[PDB]
Amino acid sequence: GGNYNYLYRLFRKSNLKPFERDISTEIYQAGSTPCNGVEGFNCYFPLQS
Amino acid sequence: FASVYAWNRKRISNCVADYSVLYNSASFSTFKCYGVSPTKLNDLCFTNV
Repeated sequence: GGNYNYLYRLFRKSNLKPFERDISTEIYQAGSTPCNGVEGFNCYFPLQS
Repeated sequence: FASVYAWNRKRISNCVADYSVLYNSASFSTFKCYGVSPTKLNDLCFTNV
C-alpha cells in the first residue's frame, strides 16, 4: 500500500453530528487575534500523515 | 538561567494564573503542548506545578 496515502484529520473545537461528511480540506487559520495575534499564522495543515 | 546540567527548579501552587494572556503573546519561539488544549487551560484546576 501507499506509504503516505493514509492520513488522519487532526482537528478540534467543531464537534460534528453523527454520520457527517467532512471533506473540508481547508487550511486551519482564523485571520484574527486567536492565531499568533495576526492573520495567516497558526495556519497549519490539520491533515497529518 | 543556569546550565542544562544544573537547570533551575521552582514550585508553584495556590495561584490564580491566566494562560490566555500568555498564549496569545508573540514573544515566544515555540509553544507546543502535549495532550492539553491551550484554550482550555483556563478551565482546569491542579494541585501544583
